[PDB]
Amino acid sequence: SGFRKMAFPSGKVEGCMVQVTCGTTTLNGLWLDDVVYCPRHVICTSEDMLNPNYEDLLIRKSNHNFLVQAGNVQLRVIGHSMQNCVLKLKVDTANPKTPKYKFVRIQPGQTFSVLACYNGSPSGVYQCAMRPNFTIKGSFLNGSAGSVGFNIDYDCVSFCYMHHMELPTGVHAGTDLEGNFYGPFVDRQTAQAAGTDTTITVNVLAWLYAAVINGDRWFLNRFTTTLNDFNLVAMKYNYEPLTQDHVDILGPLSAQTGIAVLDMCASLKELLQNGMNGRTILGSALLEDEFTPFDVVRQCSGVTF
Amino acid sequence: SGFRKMAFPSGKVEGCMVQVTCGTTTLNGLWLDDVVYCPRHVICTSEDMLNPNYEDLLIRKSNHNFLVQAGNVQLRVIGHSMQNCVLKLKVDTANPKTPKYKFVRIQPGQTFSVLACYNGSPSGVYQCAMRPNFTIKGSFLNGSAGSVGFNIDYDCVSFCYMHHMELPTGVHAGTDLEGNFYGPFVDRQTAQAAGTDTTITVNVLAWLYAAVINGDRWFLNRFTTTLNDFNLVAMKYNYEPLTQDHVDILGPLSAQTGIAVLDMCASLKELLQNGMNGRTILGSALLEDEFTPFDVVRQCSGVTFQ
Amino acid sequence: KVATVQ
Repeated sequence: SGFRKMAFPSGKVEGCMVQVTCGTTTLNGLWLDDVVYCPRHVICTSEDMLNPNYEDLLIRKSNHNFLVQAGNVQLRVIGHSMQNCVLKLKVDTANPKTPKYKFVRIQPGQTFSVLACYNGSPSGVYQCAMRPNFTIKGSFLNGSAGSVGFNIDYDCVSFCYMHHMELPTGVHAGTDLEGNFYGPFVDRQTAQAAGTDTTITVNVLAWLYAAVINGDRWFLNRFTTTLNDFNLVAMKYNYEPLTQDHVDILGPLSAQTGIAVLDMCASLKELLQNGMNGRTILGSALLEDEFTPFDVVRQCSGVTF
Repeated sequence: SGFRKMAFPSGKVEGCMVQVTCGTTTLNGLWLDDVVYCPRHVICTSEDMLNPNYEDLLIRKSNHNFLVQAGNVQLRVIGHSMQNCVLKLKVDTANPKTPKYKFVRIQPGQTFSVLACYNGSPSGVYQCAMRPNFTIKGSFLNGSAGSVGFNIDYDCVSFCYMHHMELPTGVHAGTDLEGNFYGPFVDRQTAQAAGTDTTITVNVLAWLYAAVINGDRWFLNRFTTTLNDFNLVAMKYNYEPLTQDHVDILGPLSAQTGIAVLDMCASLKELLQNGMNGRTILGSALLEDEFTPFDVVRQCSGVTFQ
Repeated sequence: KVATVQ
């Protein structure tokens, strides 16, 4: 019993974290096989950030200008190219600790674990969610660029995020491992703004199922509802439109608990209107939405890696 | 910027997790050097748990009765013995992935990272605080016993908690790594229950400073108070009492923010007596109490002007 | 306020 914001075991990723230095600027890199992935603004300085011409700035760089340190062992850079907003440093040694790994681009609403690194040394791990506006409510200080986000399946690490920037509102923006930003942001120190952020409805529903699974049940009712009678209230409280796809993805949890999706939906409707009125759910007076349906099954069934 | 519950990277611990099976019971063990540590009730049957006599049950077991597995590779057990509620199984191989480590016994209010495991393989990692009633509000299922809690300072792991059992309210109990339980609990099937739980005052205060550093400052009032005064008030609200060591540990946050420890204590008063009025703090409608001051200082790196 | 590359 119990339900916590659980992050993936980070052991496989820690062995891939290296440091990447370029003049005065240090950040983090990801060492997989004989390539080190890192954000391209490592070639920038603290005065080349308003509107940096990355093409030109890279031209003036050679292999030797990239200091790549795995621990205190320097890695020889034998190549370098730029793919979107990320930099690929070809090194002469394949990482012995390379895990089984893929690159994926997640969708808004999906979650992943962030391994926050500084100077190439992992310092903390936490679970985050790709918010609908394509930002993340992370915890990042200067030097955290190159920190990666990831999921695990069996023994295959799926890297889905590399950290680049902090937006003016304190939220964070980054890329997939191909260098394509999530959302419309760019790696320049300009005034960019995140769109309006909704709540991830399908994730809150999964969270309630995890509540029921754990014995929190003051919120269930006998009333049920339709999908469209529900979305009318959803679109009223800045909630994502629930689709049949979402109802389907919640199938395995409805079956496990016995509560139909639409009944738990109605329970959410009154929680949205009347509220919690003092009582908590899984230790929270707010409706958590950073748990996917698979996030609940993994935690509640003890899936291991 | 941004503030998040953060666990320590679990890699150093993952390399120490193993699986220990005795008869029909399997749980997790910690493989340090040539010793595997695990909760002693692995040697118990369901019937034994009503009133277990661990000395007797252990003497009846041979080294061969303990199957210890690092993944699928079996570790030959060459000696076994008991230290309070923990079993120590000597094996023929030292763990090549043993990190620099220490066993520490932590105090209520202090936080640590739990690597929840099943069959010696990890499921996830999260951040916990020893509650004042000597329980933890974790996420544990059958087979999770033997999972450990830890902190990482430098490259040294400070093992503080090994998991044992779940109390009837859904909270969890366990021992330090020398086998001594946290709290009044024992590892037998008896009517056991955790005491009334108090709120970790020093952690809520650190959380309030954190809220200030991140922009959220509505709750800041223009009053101050004394320590003995605030303590009497926190007592009516089942808040822990604040010691002078607590005010010293909050010093760095006080100087960083310019807000005195006793001024925040007065803000905390207004919140306890009048509530939040539908207002959030760091995206929470409750006073979080599982962030230590040290946790805040690590995620908020502000300047102290002098 | 402007974005900060970290």
